[PDB]
Amino acid sequence: VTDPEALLLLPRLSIQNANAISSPLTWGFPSPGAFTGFVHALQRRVGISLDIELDGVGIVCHRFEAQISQPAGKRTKVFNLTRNPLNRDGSTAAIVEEGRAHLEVSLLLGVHGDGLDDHPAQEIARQVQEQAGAMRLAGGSILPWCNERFPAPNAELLMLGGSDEQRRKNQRRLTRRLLPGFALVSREALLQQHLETLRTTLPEATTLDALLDLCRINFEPPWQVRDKPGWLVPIPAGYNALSPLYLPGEVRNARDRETPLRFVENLFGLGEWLSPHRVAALSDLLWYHHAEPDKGLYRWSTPRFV
Amino acid sequence: PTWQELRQFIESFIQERLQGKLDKLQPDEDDKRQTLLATHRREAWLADAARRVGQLQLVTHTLKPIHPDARGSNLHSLPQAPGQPGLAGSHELGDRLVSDVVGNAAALDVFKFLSLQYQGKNLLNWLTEDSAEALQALSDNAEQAREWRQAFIGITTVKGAPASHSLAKQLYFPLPGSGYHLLAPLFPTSLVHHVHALLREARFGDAAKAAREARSRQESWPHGFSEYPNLAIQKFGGTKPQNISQLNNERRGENWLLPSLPPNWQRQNVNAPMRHSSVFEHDFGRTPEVSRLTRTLQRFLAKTVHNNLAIRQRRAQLVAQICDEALQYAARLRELEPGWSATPGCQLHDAEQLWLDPLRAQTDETFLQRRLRGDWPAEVGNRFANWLNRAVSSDSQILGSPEAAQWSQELSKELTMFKEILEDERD
Amino acid sequence: ILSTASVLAFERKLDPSDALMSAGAWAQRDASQEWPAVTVREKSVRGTISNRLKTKDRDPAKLDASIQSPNLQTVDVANLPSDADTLKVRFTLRVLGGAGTPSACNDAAYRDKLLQTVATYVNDQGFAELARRYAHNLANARFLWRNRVGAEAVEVRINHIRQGEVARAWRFDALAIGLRDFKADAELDALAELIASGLSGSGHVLLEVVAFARIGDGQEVFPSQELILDKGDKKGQKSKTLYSVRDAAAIHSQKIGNALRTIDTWYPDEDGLGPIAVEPYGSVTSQGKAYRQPKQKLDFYTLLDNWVLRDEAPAVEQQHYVIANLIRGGVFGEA
Amino acid sequence: ILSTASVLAFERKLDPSDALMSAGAWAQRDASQEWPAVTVREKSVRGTISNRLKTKDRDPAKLDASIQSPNLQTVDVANLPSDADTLKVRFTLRVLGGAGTPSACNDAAYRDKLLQTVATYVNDQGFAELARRYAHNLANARFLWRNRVGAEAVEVRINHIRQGEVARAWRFDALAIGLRDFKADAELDALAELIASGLSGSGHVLLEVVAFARIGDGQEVFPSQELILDKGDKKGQKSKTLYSVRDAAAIHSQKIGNALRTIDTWYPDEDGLGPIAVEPYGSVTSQGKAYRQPKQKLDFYTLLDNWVLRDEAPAVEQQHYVIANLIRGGVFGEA
Amino acid sequence: MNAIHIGPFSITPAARGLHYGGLPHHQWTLYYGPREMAIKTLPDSYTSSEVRDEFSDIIAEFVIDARHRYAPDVLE
Repeated sequence: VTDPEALLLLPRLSIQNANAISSPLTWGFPSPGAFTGFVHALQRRVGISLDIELDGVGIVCHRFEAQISQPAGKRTKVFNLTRNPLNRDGSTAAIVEEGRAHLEVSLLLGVHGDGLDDHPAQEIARQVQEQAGAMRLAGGSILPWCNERFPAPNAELLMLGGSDEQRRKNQRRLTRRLLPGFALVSREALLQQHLETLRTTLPEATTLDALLDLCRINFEPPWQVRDKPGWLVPIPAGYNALSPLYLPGEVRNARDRETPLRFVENLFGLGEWLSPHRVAALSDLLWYHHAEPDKGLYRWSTPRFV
Repeated sequence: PTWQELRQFIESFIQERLQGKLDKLQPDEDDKRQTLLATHRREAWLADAARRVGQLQLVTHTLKPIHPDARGSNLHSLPQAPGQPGLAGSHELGDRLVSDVVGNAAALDVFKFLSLQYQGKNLLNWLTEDSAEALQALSDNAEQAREWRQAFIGITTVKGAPASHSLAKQLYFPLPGSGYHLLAPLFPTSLVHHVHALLREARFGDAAKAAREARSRQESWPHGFSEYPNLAIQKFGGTKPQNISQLNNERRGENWLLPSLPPNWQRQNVNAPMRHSSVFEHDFGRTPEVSRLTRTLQRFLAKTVHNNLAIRQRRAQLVAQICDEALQYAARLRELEPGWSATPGCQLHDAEQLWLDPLRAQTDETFLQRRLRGDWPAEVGNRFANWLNRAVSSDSQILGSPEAAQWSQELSKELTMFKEILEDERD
Repeated sequence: ILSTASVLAFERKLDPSDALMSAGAWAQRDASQEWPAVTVREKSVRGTISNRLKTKDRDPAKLDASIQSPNLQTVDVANLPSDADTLKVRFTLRVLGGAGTPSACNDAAYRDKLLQTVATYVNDQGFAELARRYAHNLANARFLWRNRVGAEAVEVRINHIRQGEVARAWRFDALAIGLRDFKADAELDALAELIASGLSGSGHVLLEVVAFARIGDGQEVFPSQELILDKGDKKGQKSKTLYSVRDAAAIHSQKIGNALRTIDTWYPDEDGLGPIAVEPYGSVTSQGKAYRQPKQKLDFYTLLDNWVLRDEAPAVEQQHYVIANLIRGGVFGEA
Repeated sequence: ILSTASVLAFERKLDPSDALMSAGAWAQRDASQEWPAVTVREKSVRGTISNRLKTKDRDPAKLDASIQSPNLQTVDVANLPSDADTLKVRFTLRVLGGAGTPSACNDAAYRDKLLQTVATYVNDQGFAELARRYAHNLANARFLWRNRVGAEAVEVRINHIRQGEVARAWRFDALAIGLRDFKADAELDALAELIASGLSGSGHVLLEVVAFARIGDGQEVFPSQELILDKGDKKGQKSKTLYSVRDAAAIHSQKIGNALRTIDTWYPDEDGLGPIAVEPYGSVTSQGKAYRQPKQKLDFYTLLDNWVLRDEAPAVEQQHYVIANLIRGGVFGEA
Repeated sequence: MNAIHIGPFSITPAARGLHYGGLPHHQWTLYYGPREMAIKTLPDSYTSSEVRDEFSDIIAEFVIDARHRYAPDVLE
């Protein structure tokens, strides 16, 4: 919703057991809403004391490992589980299938505020790094890099460049820092135009079918494969309204009785993983919240991408 | 139209259920037939159904897939269609909607008593309107018909207070100006059932299996097929999927999650090309991603020009991906040893070694640290361009026409970008 | 009236990393940064029927027919190399601050009462006994589990990482410190002071825990076995599967946490076992029996509602158990 | 009424390792730590028809048609080099102790009764006969299964590894010590006392056992062999796959365990065969017939349910068999 | 069970049954006359359709190789 005055690079963060089930329809890399919520929790915890705002997160995902296995005779996969403790009668409890993933991601954070002029860049960078080293990113603990060879501090780069060439060199150096990974971006325009292409191909086609067609490998008879522009993952694109926004004390057993609750349904969109050298600026990769609370639509996206 | 045919159909349904439970019980004595026909043969069974419709609930989004010791409010609501483009949901389910049933595993019979097609339509939409054939086909008295209609139509409306349990998920969302909403999500079991049905047609359908056999026979077919690789199975009910919901009893567990995976989700290893002559043609080129990219360039090089420039745009994007992977290869070459390029060897591609190992400038103070700074090696991509010249088709029709000119233009532009990327490696 | 909060959830304080397992030689433990990792391999077993028979297949003909059909499985096995008698197990522990602060709470009054109860607990005795027992369970390598059973010598090195360097190095003989006695030692008290300051603090305390076990040359190490459900599939699967991160055998973080939480020596049953893991309703998976039942007034939930709501503060041991549950975490709250 | 527990899981005492086989020469076996490992190479076999026919292909036309077009296979084969006659097999055994205590037990009172039963056994007759027979099965190289059947001379060296150093060395001629007679020898009695001290919990016993067998120059050795589910054609008709850990042939640990457990000379059938491996229902896969069937009251489960549940103590050799089963370990217990 | 005859193909099981995993198994053999092409271990709970679908990929590969091996010559 705003252009960041600076970009803070949180380095390689090893998230231990992240929620591999991103959505009721998708598994794998966690939701971008988890990353945006983590950055908002960082702004809630240490952002206010530094007189800065932390909005917008760019994910690089340097490493992914899924705690999964492939059973013999099946081409699908299953989630490795954890043994929950027994009940009070000594019996095994009912198992809820929860999957885990070891992530290694680096985050670009959009920083704007007067506190950037009040503190050194390395000071606020080290403060938000030591705050983020005791938090969670998708349900997993963050490994804060103890007793390895060379630890990685941040590099907060001011986006108000004095010259266009110096700004370009800063963005290319920051892209070179986060090199072995893929920027995950939102593709609402690509999914909508592919929906229009399928509607010209066949009418009454929903956005779900256009999302599904952009993920399966289509085999065409003369036997070739229908190509895709990018990786084109199905991402959770936010939450849509399923109920009116009830009063803060209205909903029974809410998390807090001061925040209003509204039952939601998952919104599914198309995301794309790209090499981060294929972007004009690294501020395009930032994932922003977008509530629009009168109509539900509690989305996260990448505005100012293309 | 007539109430008499609806009465005949519901009497036939309860008689079929009576003879089914008589065949299941197989009773020949102990007066079990009289007790079976004393409660499931007359209108009082409908009154007994009045004791069963209040327990069941027809829902589209439920909480019971989240931890089964949680008791929340499962609600049947169709979400509004979003005005923003390019995103899907359960709002896309229009007439292709299957409503899940939650409650006891014994009252569910009355669900088909609300899902028959007597006059040609579903009886819940028949009971949502005050029709002339309605309220007479099931009850002789008016007030009994009204209370039976209210109890039978209450299976759609949510019961109890609006509530989400502690074991359910609740996630704060930042408002634009100074606020939060708590936003408890529910499992879209109707949407999950629709996606699972579509995947069933895609993977085990008759037309899909016929297209798979046509692919196996390498013959033509009027339609294609799909594969859906890397699917994940998430069983909700451990040993009792019927306890979750009725739709989860239709598909026993098996959430069938789509692979939203990053491209580095299957990182094999990092290897150092010691005793080899060129990195692009021996080690980097054997990775499967650039393999599929090179086969894609081979397929797109020998093709018609009718969509040419648009295809060329795709081709430009395609060729960009390959040099991206080259940088990605160099990226995982940042994960190797600092001084692997200084090891002994007769041939180890020393022309590319200034870019293969950037960390040897830390190893050698002046033996090779100043060499990469003074040389500024950006011609290596030209060598890679030579390998990329092995990615083009050997067709004289492309060379005669301007297709080779456009290929050389986009190749020169993308290796200009690659050489400019390799130039400022010293910063 | 001080009703209990309907949602009440606590973060996992003392959250460990996955215990990376590597191999080497004893007296080379100082240069253990380049030790090769233990790799999980596959092997085949042909056993014979040795389970109990239910008096319908005990006839000699059917039993001989069952033996005549060969019983085969594939098992994931982790072994030491045949020139490395020492198993090194390394993980990172983050002692998080705000141990008594819940993640979620409905009632503001219940949150204030719980914070006041925890604050009185820190003002009275602190986390000093609990961090002593946590430092004990770090000091003996209980997180090695079956790797600790037949080892010649186990030694635990624990390094406090303040910013990027080892602020304080502790070295413990893990076999000398028992699995059931919680005694007093100066280095153990210093580690207890550090862990209690991390629990009482606002940030986090970072520790690197490495355990070297002299199991034997080429012996079988025991990483955590992965819980994979067969789900009634037709094709036979591998019976035993192990856990690894990247060609490197590992133990799950919850197993290391369960070994770290094995401090509960105050359950009403007899302590023939010794300490058990801090669980609500005192569940022990190795026994199939749950101590600290709610029919007695010593389960975690009734102790919390007595300590917080009705102001019936229990004994100091049960207060230690309650705060150990709060450090452990969990999802609580009636409907 | 003292019902037996649903779970009575026992750990494995006498833990073996994967016995790696290298190659070398006789009279150079003293310096054998540098010996190159036996490689599991590949070769091709042409299989002629040599099995029983099913009284349908017994016609000469179809038999000659099948013989005219035979079938080819690729086998993993492990051989000595043409200049190496001696096979060396190396593994480490770990005698743990605490054999009476089970790892998991649903019933505490049944666990106490079983502990009292094993304690009264040890007070009456400790691990003296059992450790003597285990030292016998180590002394003769029964873990050389088909590497012993035609060996010219087998020599077994057992070194007690204490603090990484050899505490005591044993050197046995494995051909003089038979595979069926359990006689007495002073060095064998010393090894029996060491395994007794290991099994009683009075000491930590790790042994390095190296067996040198004279098979011949280039002769085929017999390591452990893996199961092959699919032969196919992408894999070039792989019919036999032998076990190897890292370019080095090896025997499975459980094969060494089964060879070490061959102490049971007290089954109700005649001992003309000799000892059999200790197992519930005394099963031999090569014989295909269970000695100690559940019908004749001499198997492990009925003897354990008489000795412990109903205090019906069996004979001294039969309670030796029961305690040998407890040393072997298993998933004893009903469902 | 019994052999599955798919044209010239015969899927015949071994008479011996193994117990891979815990479930019983049988080693099913696919022959094109006297030549075997795929020996695969399959459960006894498998139906005949599943045993057919296990070897259907090798069957289709052999069919494709026979089409591309004995294709007639082309005059242009």
